[PDB]
Amino acid sequence: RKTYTLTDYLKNTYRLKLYSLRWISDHEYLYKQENNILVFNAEYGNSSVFLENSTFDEFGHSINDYSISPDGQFILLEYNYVKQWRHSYTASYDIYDLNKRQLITEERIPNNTQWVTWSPVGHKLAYVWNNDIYVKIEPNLPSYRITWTGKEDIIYNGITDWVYEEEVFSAYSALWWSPNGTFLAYAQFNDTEVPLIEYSFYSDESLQYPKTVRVPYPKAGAVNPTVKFFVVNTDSLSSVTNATSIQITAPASMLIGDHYLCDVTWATQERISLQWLRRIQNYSVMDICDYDESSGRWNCLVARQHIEMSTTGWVGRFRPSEPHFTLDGNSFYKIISNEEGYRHICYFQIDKKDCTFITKGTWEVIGIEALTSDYLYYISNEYKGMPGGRNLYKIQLSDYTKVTCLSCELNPERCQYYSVSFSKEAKYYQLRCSGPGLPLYTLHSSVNDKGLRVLEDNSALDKMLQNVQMPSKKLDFIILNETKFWYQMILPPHFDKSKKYPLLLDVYAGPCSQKADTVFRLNWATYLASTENIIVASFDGRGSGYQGDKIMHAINRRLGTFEVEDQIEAARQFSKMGFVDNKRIAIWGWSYGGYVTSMVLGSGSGVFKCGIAVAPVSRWEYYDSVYTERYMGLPTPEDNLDHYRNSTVMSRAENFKQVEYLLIHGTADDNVHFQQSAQISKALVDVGVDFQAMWYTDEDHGIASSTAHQHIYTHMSHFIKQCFSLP
Amino acid sequence: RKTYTLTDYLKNTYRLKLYSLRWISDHEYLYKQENNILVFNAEYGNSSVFLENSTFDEFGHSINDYSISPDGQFILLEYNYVKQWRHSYTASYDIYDLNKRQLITEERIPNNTQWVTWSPVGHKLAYVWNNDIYVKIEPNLPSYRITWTGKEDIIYNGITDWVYEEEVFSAYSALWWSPNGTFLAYAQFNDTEVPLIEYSFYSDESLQYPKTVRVPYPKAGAVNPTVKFFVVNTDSLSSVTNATSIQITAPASMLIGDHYLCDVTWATQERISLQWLRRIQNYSVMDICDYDESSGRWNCLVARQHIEMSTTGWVGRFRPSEPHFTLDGNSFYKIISNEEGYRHICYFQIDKKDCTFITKGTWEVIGIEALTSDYLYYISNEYKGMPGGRNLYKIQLSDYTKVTCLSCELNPERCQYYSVSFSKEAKYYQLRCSGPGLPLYTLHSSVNDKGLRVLEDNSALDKMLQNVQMPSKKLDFIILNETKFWYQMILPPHFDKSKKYPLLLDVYAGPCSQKADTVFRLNWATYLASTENIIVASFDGRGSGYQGDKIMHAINRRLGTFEVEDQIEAARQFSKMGFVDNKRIAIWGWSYGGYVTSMVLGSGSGVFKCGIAVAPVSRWEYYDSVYTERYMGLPTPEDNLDHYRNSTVMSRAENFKQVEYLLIHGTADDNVHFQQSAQISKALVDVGVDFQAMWYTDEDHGIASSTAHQHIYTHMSHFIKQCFSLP
Ligand SMILES: *[C@@H]1O[C@H](CO)[C@@H](O[C@@H]2O[C@H](CO)[C@@H](O)[C@H](O)[C@H]2NC(C)=O)[C@H](O)[C@H]1NC(C)=O
Ligand SMILES: *[C@@H]1O[C@H](CO)[C@@H](O[C@@H]2O[C@H](CO)[C@@H](O)[C@H](O)[C@H]2NC(C)=O)[C@H](O)[C@H]1NC(C)=O
Ligand SMILES: COC(=O)CN1Cc2c(nc(C)c(CN)c2-c2ccc(Cl)cc2Cl)C1=O
Ligand SMILES: COC(=O)CN1Cc2c(nc(C)c(CN)c2-c2ccc(Cl)cc2Cl)C1=O
Ligand SMILES: *[C@@H]1O[C@H](CO)[C@@H](O)[C@H](O)[C@H]1NC(C)=O
Ligand SMILES: *[C@@H]1O[C@H](CO)[C@@H](O)[C@H](O)[C@H]1NC(C)=O
Ligand SMILES: *[C@@H]1O[C@H](CO)[C@@H](O)[C@H](O)[C@H]1NC(C)=O
Ligand SMILES: *[C@@H]1O[C@H](CO)[C@@H](O)[C@H](O)[C@H]1NC(C)=O
Ligand SMILES: *[C@@H]1O[C@H](CO)[C@@H](O)[C@H](O)[C@H]1NC(C)=O
Ligand SMILES: *[C@@H]1O[C@H](CO)[C@@H](O)[C@H](O)[C@H]1NC(C)=O
Ligand SMILES: *[C@@H]1O[C@H](CO)[C@@H](O)[C@H](O)[C@H]1NC(C)=O
Ligand SMILES: *[C@@H]1O[C@H](CO)[C@@H](O)[C@H](O)[C@H]1NC(C)=O
Ligand SMILES: *[C@@H]1O[C@H](CO)[C@@H](O)[C@H](O)[C@H]1NC(C)=O
Repeated sequence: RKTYTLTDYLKNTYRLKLYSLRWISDHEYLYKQENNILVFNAEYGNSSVFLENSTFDEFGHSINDYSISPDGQFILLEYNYVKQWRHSYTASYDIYDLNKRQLITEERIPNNTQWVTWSPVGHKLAYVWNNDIYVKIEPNLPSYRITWTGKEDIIYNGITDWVYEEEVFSAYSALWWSPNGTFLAYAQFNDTEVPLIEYSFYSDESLQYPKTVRVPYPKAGAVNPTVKFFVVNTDSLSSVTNATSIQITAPASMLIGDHYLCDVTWATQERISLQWLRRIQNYSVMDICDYDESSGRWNCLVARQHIEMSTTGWVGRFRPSEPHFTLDGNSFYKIISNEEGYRHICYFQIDKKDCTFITKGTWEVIGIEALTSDYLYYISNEYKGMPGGRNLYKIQLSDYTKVTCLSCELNPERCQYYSVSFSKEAKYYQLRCSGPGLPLYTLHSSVNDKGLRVLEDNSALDKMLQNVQMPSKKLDFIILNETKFWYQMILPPHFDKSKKYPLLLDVYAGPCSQKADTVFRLNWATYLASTENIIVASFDGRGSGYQGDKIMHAINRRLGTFEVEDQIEAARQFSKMGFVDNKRIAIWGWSYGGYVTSMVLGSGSGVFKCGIAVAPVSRWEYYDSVYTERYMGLPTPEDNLDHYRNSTVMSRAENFKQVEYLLIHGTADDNVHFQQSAQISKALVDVGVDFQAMWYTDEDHGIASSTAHQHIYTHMSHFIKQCFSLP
Repeated sequence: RKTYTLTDYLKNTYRLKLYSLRWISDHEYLYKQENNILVFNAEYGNSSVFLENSTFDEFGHSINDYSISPDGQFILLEYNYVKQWRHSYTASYDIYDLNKRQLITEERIPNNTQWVTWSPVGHKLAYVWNNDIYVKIEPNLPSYRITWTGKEDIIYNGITDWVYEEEVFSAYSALWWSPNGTFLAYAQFNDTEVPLIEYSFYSDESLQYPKTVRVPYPKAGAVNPTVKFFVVNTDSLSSVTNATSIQITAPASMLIGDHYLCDVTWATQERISLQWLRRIQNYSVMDICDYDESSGRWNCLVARQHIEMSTTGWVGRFRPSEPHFTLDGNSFYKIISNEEGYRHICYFQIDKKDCTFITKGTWEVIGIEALTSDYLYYISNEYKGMPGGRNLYKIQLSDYTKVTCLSCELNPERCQYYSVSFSKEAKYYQLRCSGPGLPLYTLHSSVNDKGLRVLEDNSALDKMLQNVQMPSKKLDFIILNETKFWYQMILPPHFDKSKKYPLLLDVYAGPCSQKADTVFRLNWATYLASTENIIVASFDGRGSGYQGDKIMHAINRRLGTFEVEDQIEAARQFSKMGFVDNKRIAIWGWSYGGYVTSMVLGSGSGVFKCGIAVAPVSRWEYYDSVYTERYMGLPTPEDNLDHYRNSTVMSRAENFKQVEYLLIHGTADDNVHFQQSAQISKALVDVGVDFQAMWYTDEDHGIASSTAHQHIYTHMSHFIKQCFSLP
């Protein structure tokens, strides 16, 4: 009988099916099938072919992706796609007129465009090229240039610099249409005095001299980019006169020093919400800015600011939370940490003090998913007090005591982890179950929360998997210091608690992380358990999220401490359970996981025979400002420098003579710079410790090229097997 | 007895003693002993403390080296030494007045000085600072600036650029004083359009942003530096006027294209000898330039030019040979390949054509060591027909047939490999034997070649070794197509020819190499054999040197062919022998030996179980122009592009599936760039080949920092032990 093998993982023998749909109104969505784009009707479920797979057979370009305008009239073809960072890329674009059934060859969008976006209604375009913003009112018309200051690596108009892309917006885009399509609001980043990270890129053999890449990248404590915010009136664009961009300045309480622009949210046609964050991330201000027909300006009455401070930690999970505005724009809801340090939905009224908590309890709201005049819909982990579960809920605005679980009972044994996607106005929603069973995609009508139809049930995979000796997953908790800390175990098939198993501790452990959940996954761990009979465990210790601030904030200004400790204690706890061979306990982790793995291996606890660290952080000054300073403050004598210095991997090099260690890193890693591992190895060498290593030429933090991905997991499997004396 | 362990090797428990002396005249030499600098009288052996170690105890800095003026009145104190490349470095200098017995304290030699040399007689000084040349007639007086054009990385006056340092002069210095001390000849290098190799330097843990190092470095086929030659009259310096330099122009036959300046030899007070080499190293011209007392010009009669060509390969072993001029500078002797392709001594007379061979036979002269009116002294490998042996000979200038060997029989069992050092005018000579027994330094008088005394017999080290089971060395040969090819084997103690032993093949194998010889080494192989009972073998196949052009030139324009092939065939030959476990055969090599080890490992021969390659070349376009083009020509379609592309390691990646490979490279390698290995590993990952790797943070080609050195051999030893299943 067979098992889930390494080749299965690497080669994708058993594929998860999905159902990715694009709502295009209050009752229809688009859906790709045989590369035919179909349009569906939510209420009745009937469909027709919106775009035939054949339409562009004569395009003479492989088509990367497509974007239909809000009004159906036009579709954007994305080709020549070249990836930059986690979100950024370049591409060439073409516009196809749907009514005329024709490619547009007039006033085309330039190659090497950095970003493109339809207006939210109609068919207007905004795009960025050479760091400047252009606007096309109609596809076949000359575009209007909005900014002239754009300049590679120095001035970014309408797009983010490296650190804004990665740590702040989670996007390349830095443009925001008003609901109307009347205003285009945008940010400008100035990286003039941001230092450059520099590394070699070797490329194809034929390249004689290696390239040096140079990326403005503020390390902890370094000079940060600066930011401005502008709003342009798209209706009044001259062909003679330049576009008059109106600037909105950050509150004076932010201007006093370094700060970030961290959220942009149109409330109405004439109200924009701006959240700003001090470089010290325990203080942020939400501005409410109104447009003035008479002056054409925008004013943010100081009196109506909204202020957030934290004292236990930083602000928000990873950032101040997103505001969700009631349609009229005079109030909003947003997730806020209550007085017991739990994250719950708060109701805010413009021009009124405080806010009002509409939810409470020892559990947390994960997200606000939709808002109607009667209901607010959110995801939380309240069901069964499982912090690693997700369920959809709705709360009646006219009586907060009335909360209905929409997903809890749909199928209580297969589905414990949901995400949701609502139609415009939310007449329908698509529920997406991620586990613990096979993923299940279903459609529902809001009116009386009625199941309409099943979209995808992964029955095809279920069948295949029935023929395989698959692992099972235990999700549970242990109690330390009278506190529940949750963990999971992927257990080998025909598990026998009277046998001894080798145990590999799979670690991430970064602030607000969660490695114990109810999600179904087919990954490297599946293979280790199925084929090699290894228990793969993870554990959520202090620092972990979704369980309140008392736990999440335990790591405030003290990274590489409690979260490192707790991993070690959890492994102590796992052995005491009678089915673990304490002579064979390993540990591995990527990114922040590689750091923690390293710190543990270097702790000298003698609990771990061996471990692997992939692209780990080695010391916090090496990593980016926005992320690092959030948890560690500044590395100055007046601030937290002492703990910056007491928390390096290097400083533990001696203890590595107790373990077998494998360090791996990509040479073109723009994120966790190869530097971080280069310093780890030099410290190990300098102190006489043997270890194993592997670099990946031209791979970034993802090491995700098809060949490298395969190569690394093959390399690590060999290492773990050796370590465990496995055949 | 105990064994010779890895620790002994790395800790240098068994030290070889040396006797390094400097001839200061025809009959005295300087010798440093316990940091006391002594003068010695050669005839009688008596001595004097020229300078007590106590002398600079309050100096204030650690003194790195010292240089005593020829006339013994001054001594340079070199301190603050920072290493650059193989030969180059900067340092600070103080001068100490022997008479006055004090430190000159004004008009000091600047900090960050690049080269200093005393004139050949007296106490003038030449030095280089910020790429410009300066001269001091007296240590206390202010210097005169000879050149004003110096610019970092661009204009080099009196010092070499990277590639000239490494491949041409084997020195940083480009300064030549006339024997007199009147003239100062210097070269000037222009690297204006030479491409720069760029790589990261990580530095200490505290450096936040890696530094990027940038070095002008011509890769094969790229733009080479250009070169100019100048001579200044050091006597007529003016404190008011800029000093005037006379340029010596390369011959017309060199100026037609790219060329090098490869040799500068003063022949008399007023005759200078310049050798030039075409970028195609097929062709060289020696110029003889005479000083015109009136013209104040230097002239090179075309009629005097001596032209050296080759149709078989390149010119010289690694470069045109150096000329040795007779007293009057009217004639000279030079090593030259004869009609049978053997390298022998040739006698030239200025203003006459062609030349006369004064030695011949199927062996080769290695170097001309001293010249008198009665005899010419030289080192050759004639004795007992052994190519790996070395002996001092003299040949009677009035009868070439009368050639007497001066060392062959001193101690024929202990000594078969000698180098030599003569006093001025060759009155005395020091002999330095290096094997196959322990090194032995003797002193001798030329008048009747009588032995005067033993300087160092290594009796201490002999004693220590009595308590150690040392390996032994076999030096034999084998036949490949009716031709002899030499090899050596470090054999374990108590070698039993009935048993099977694993065998590690130690390879360099570059053009004109020799790894089979009679010298005594305490090294890694010594450990492998003594302790782990491994046979380490080296083999000199085609392309190896000192056996004539037929062999050395076999590889011309075809690196990575016969020499790779022949290493393999030697392995097979060894498998034939009945004390070799043909299932346990490894291979390893550094630098060129790394390239070869890789090409062999990817041959698919099946002969080798595993191998290690340390900072190997992978593609010839990645290495430097002077060295690569010497054997490969240019990487153009016109010239040798096809073989450049057919000789890469990357193209063999698939066959590595058949072997265990370990690939090691220092990240700061300025010589064989990390690039080279970066391109190997990528090709290996692209095709699913698993292998082992290790990078050395901030180490260069030498990987010689004490800790890294200890680390690389510890890692490699684990690998080899593992591959041979040794406990
Ligand atoms: C981006 O920031 C840079 C750096 O501050 C600005 O350059 C400065 O501009 C001022 C005022 O024009 C000059 O007096 C300074 O000399 C400049 N300093 C530096 C470091 O260059 C630049 O103006 C900003 N660019 C934009 C368009 O916002
Ligand atoms: C070093 O070589 C460079 C490149 O040939 C010389 O630069 C040229 O020199 C003259 C004027 O200086 C003109 O041909 C060009 O303006 C220069 N071209 C380039 C590429 O710069 C330079 O003069 C040389 N320097 C010395 C001291 O010889
Ligand atoms: C469970 O696995 C993961 O969470 C993988 N990661 C790591 C990760 C991801 N996303 C963002 C935005 C960030 C912040 N830089 C990170 C991240 C976090 C810590 C370090 Cl030290 C490095 C990195 Cl890059 C992501 O997807
Ligand atoms: C037996 O050990 C050795 O031969 C060690 N080497 C290698 C070496 C040495 N010297 C010079 C001048 C050179 C020319 N660049 C080299 C060399 C030769 C070929 C390559 Cl591919 C790389 C290199 Cl660096 C030296 O001492
Ligand atoms: C669904 O059916 C109705 C009635 O036939 C039709 O009007 C509508 O266009 C159909 N929708 C799709 C998406 O095919
Ligand atoms: C994009 O580049 C291609 C390649 O030459 C060119 O043919 C095309 O015209 C460019 N597209 C636009 C809109 O400039
Ligand atoms: C959108 O809102 C703005 C707000 O002033 C208004 O001027 C404009 O008329 C609106 N656009 C449309 C399409 O009506
Ligand atoms: C529990 O408390 C003890 C203090 O007695 C501490 O050492 C340990 O780290 C704590 N563990 C957890 C998980 O909080
Ligand atoms: C200096 O010289 C004396 C012998 O004259 C010697 O005994 C002493 O140890 C030396 N000091 C050193 C080695 O620095
Ligand atoms: C050696 O001895 C002789 C005789 O006294 C003396 O003249 C000479 O200076 C001595 N040489 C040295 C180097 O001390
Ligand atoms: C070199 O600098 C050192 C101190 O760094 C100082 O002793 C000296 O003055 C300098 N030397 C000269 C002559 O420039
Ligand atoms: C050295 O030789 C040069 C060239 O002939 C001459 O000008 C000078 O006088 C000589 N100096 C000495 C040391 O006699
Ligand atoms: C000997 O000759 C054979 C036949 O050409 C050839 O394959 C081999 O490479 C040669 N070996 C040597 C070492 O010359």
